[PDB]
Amino acid sequence: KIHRPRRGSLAYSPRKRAKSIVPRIRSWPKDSEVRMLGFAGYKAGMTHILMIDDSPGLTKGKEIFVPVTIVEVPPLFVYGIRAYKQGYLGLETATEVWFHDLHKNVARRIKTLPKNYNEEAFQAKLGQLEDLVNDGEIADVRLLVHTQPWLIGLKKKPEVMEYAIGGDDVKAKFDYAKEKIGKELRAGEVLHEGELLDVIAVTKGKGTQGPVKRWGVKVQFHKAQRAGKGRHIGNLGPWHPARVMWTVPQAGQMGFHHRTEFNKRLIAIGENGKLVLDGNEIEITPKGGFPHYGIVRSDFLMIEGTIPGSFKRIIRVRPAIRPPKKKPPVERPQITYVSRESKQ
Amino acid sequence: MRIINAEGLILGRLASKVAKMLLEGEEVVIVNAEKAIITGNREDIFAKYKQRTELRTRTNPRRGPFYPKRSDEIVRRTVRGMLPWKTDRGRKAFKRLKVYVGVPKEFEGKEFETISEAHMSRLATPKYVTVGEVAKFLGGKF
Amino acid sequence: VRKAVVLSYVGSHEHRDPNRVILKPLDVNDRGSAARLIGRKVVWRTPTGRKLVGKIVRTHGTRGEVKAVFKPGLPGQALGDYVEIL
RNA sequence: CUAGUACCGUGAGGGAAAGCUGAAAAGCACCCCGGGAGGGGGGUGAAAAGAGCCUGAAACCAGGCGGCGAUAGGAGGGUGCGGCCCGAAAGGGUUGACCCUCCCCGAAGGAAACACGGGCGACCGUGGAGUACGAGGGGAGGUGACCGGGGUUGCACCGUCCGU
RNA sequence: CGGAGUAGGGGGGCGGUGUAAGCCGUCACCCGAGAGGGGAACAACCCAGACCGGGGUUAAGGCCCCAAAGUGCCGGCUAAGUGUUACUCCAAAGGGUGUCCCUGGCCUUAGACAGCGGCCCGUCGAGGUCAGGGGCCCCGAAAAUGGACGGGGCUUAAGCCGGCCGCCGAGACCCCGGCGCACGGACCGAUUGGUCCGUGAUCGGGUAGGCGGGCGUGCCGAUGGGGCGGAAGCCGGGCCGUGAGGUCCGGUGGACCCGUCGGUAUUGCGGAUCCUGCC
RNA sequence: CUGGGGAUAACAGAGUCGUCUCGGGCGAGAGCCCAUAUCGACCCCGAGGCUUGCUACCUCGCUGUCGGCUCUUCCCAUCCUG
RNA sequence: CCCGAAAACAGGCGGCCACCGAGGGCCCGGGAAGAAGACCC
Repeated sequence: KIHRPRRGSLAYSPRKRAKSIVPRIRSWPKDSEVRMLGFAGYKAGMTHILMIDDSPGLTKGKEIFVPVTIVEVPPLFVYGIRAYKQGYLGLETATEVWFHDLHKNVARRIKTLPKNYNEEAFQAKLGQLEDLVNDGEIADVRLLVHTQPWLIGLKKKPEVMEYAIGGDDVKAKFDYAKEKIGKELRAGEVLHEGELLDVIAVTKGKGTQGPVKRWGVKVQFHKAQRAGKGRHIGNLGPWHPARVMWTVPQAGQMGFHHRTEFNKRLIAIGENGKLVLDGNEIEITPKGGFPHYGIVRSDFLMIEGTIPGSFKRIIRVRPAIRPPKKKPPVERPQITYVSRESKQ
Repeated sequence: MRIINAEGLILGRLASKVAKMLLEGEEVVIVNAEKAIITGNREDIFAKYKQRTELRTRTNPRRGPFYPKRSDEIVRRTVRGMLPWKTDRGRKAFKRLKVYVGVPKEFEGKEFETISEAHMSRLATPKYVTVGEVAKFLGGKF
Repeated sequence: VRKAVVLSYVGSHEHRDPNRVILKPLDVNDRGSAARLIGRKVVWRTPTGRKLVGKIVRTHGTRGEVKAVFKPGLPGQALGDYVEIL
C-alpha cells in the first residue's frame, strides 16, 4: 500500500460561479476605535519597490524587493443608516433612513427612488430613528454607502454596499453615523498606514476546465496517452457503494469564485495620483499607462503582494480579522525606489 | 390552540400525549423546550446524541439524515418519531405543531397547561439531564 | 350540540373494517354513561351538505368510546372530524 | 394475376409478391388560388363508392372534449366510501325514485345509570334484566324525481409481474 | 376388469459418522400440492384447514405513540439504556466489602478499629467477626459506506422476578339466509334423464393424475323461421348467466343469415431465442 | 464438433473455523536474593473472519484472470506526531 | 473560511406600481464573462 494526500481541498465546495460580482462580507472584526470598518476601490495594476525591512524575522533592517498592487479609491458617499434588532434566531433589520438628495446615476442601480421626500421629512425620520435607538431595543447600527465611479471616468453605474461601525455602544455608533450621513468619505479618514488588511473580490474567470488543472490530477502513463485517456482520471470509484461519490474529482467551472485573503500590509496612501517620498511628488502611473487600465488621477492604496481579481474589478477591504501575534509597526516604511517604467 | 409549558416534564411521555392530541386534531404550541429533562447517565445520553448527529450519506451530504442540534428541534423530532410520517394524515398532524425555546412576547400574558402523566415528580432516581445541556454539548444555538 | 369525534376504523394493526367506526363523545356525562347511547342514530355531513347516517352498536374499551356502524361507510377524509348524535 | 415469371448463384442449382369502383363512366363541365403535386367552390350518382376506388378492425399519430395535474414512493391492482363529469334507447321508476316519522315480531347474542355487600387494590357479586338493543321480517302515515350504471380522481387499509 | 402418474424430495424430532458445517438412514406431523390470523419482513415456529352474503363470541398473541385495546393492581429487584429476543436468528474459563437474601459457628457490656498509657487497664462503650451458599448487575469484551430492542423513546419503567384483574383481537366456534354435492325415496319423460321430499357434528382447499356435465366454431340430412320496410361483419352501450357466453338498443354497412333434432371435422392460443405482415 | 448440466470441479460469494492472525486464566520456574521490571513451560478458556482447507446452497457462456498505473473512501489490533 | 430564502414558520427592511400600466425582455456597440443559456459595460 502507498499513502499520499488527496488531490485538492474540500473546503471551497461547491466550486460554482459567484452569486454576484460585488463581494459580500460575512464577518467583522472587533475594534475599539469607533470608525467605519472598511473601504472599496478598483484594481489598477502592479509594480515593485525597494524598501527597508521592518517586520520581525531575518532580513530585518535590509533593503529588499517587494511586489506591490495599486487600488484606485475615489471617495464614497453615505446615503443611509440602518438599525438592527435581535429576533428569535439572529439579527433582523428594524428600519432604514435615507438621504433626500442623491446623484442622478444612483437610479441605474436603484430603479425606484422616492418622488418628493424633502429635507424636513428626512429630519423627522432621523428623529424617529434616534428616539427608537435611545431606548435599549437596538443592537447594531450600519452605514449604507455607494461608490462614485464617474469621477474617474470608468463607468456611471455605482456599486451599493453596507458597512459596519466599530465600538460597543449603539449610541456612539449612531452619533458617528449621524455626523456622517449625506456626505463624501475618504480613505485617509478610515485607514491608517501600516495596517494589516483582508481583501475580498471575485477571482478571474477561466471557464470549464478538466481535473488536471482544476484539482491537480496526474497525467496518465504514455500508453494511456496513446490510448485516449491521458488527461482523464482512472475510475469514479469502487463496486460498493454502487454510486459516484461527491469527493471524486471532475470537470466543471473554474475561476470566478468568492475568495478572501489574510494579512496584506498597507504600505502608503496616495492623493491625486502622487506619492511623496523625500519631499518630491512622483507619479505611480508608469510611462505609457497601466496595461488595460489608464491613468490614476484621484487617490490610491499601495498594498503588498497580490490580490484576487481582474484589473477593473471592484475590491473590498477590511482590517485584519485574524492577525498574527508579532505585527509590524503601524507606520509607513522607508522606501528607497519606486518603479514607474513601462509595463507592457 | 393548546399551549403547554415543558418546564419539568419527561420528554417521551410529553411527546406521546402531544402526538395523540395532534392525531385527534388539535393545534398545539409548546413553550420552554430547553427545560424538559431526560433521565439516565450523562455520558450515555451525550454519546447517543452525538452518534445521531454524525450520521450521514456517504455519497451526498446534501441528502442524508439531518438530526437536530437545537432543543426545540429535538423536541419536534421526538414528536415526529411518534407519528405516522409517511402519510398525508401524519404530515398534516405534524404541520399542526409548533415548539419554542423560552416564552416569546407574543404568548406573554397567558396561563399554560401542563401534563400530569409527565412530570419530574414521578421519579425517584436523581440521574437526569437537561435538553439545553444536550444542545450545549452538541454545539447548537440555545 | 351533542357531538363526538371520529377516532379510527375498527380492526387490528394489520387490517381494518371500513363500515365500522370508533367514536369519542365529548361531554363528560355521556362519557361516564356511554352505554345509554346504544341504539342511537348518528350523522356525518359531507362537503356538499349530504348526510351519511349510522347507528351506535355497543361500547369499546373502558375509557368511554363507542362503536358505530355506517353502511354505506365513511371516507378517510373523516377520521379526525365531528359527528352529531341524535 | 404479363409464374417456374421477376430476382440470387461461375456452375450443379435455388426461388417470390401481387384478386373485388359502380346498374350504367354517368371517370368530375365551369370558376378562384398556386411554379407545380394540388387545394377550395361547384357538379354526377340511390350511395363518393373518386380509379392512392366493396366493407374498412387493432397497434400507432394528431387535434378537440372530460377528469387530474410542479412537498412527492411502489409490479400500476383490490375493499370501502367521497368529489367533478356523462347519462335518448335497450334497466327500474309518478300504478310513486329518494328521503322523513311512528307501530308489531324478532335468531345467536346482549348492556348501563342506580341501591345493598366482598376485596389493600385493579375489580367483582346480588337486583335492575334476559329489559334497552339486535341481522332480518312486516305494516301505517308524509315530501315528491331520481336511483342503479359508466369515466377520472382524493382518503384509509391491503397488495414484491406472467410462463417454465 | 380397466386408466394412470410417481424411480432428484425438503423442514422438524431420533440414530451412525464427522472439528464443525455437512453425509447417510429412520418417524411420517408439516411444505411440496395449503388459503387466512401472528412472530418486523420469514415454504415448512404458533393459532388454524377455504362454497356465497351477513350478524356475534373466542384462539395465537397483545393493550405509552406508531397501532385496536391498561401510562392496570399488589409485593420485591436492577442503575449497567443492562434490558426492552419463545424458536428460526443472542460469547466463555476465571473473578467482584457492587447491591438484595438464606444458613452455621466465635467473641459481647466491655467486645471488633483507632487511640491516653508498655498480655494490661482510664476513654471512643454498642453490638461485632469469620465461613459457606443463592438472585440481579459489573470486569473479562477489538472491524471495516452512516444505523438499528421493528422505530420513537422508557429508569418506584414503557425493564426483570412472583402473582392477579379487566379489555382488544381470525375465514376458528355459534346463528340467519342462499348455491352445489353425495346417498335414499315418490312421481314423470319418443335415448345417456327431469320435478319435489328426507339425512348430512360425522359433505364443500388442492399439483401430477383419473371421472361427470356444459359454452363456443365450419360443413351434411331433416324441421321451423328471418331478410333492401335493410342480412353478415364493425363501433359504443343495457340486461341475463358462477362462467365458458348469449341477447337487445343506437350508429356504420349494403346481400345473405339463424334456432331445434341428428351426424361429421385442417374445431377454441400469451409464450415455442415460433412463422408471416404492419407499426 | 453436437447436444446438455450449477443434478458436478477450477472460479468469486454463502456456511464452518480444524488451521491461520490476535488474546486470556493458574502459576512450575528463569531473573545475584525476589513468579508477576521482563520472560513465562505443562494444562485449560476464547475473539476475528485478513491464510489455507472442508462442504457443494448460488451462477455453466453474468463477469471465467494475477500483477502494475490511476482515483476515492473506511476499521484499529498505533510505526511517527499529542 | 466556502455554499446557502425550496429554511413548507418557503424570512426581515426601504422604496415604486397596481387594487392605461411600474417594471422586465428582444434589438444595437462591445468584454474584464462565456460549450448553448447565463454575467458585465
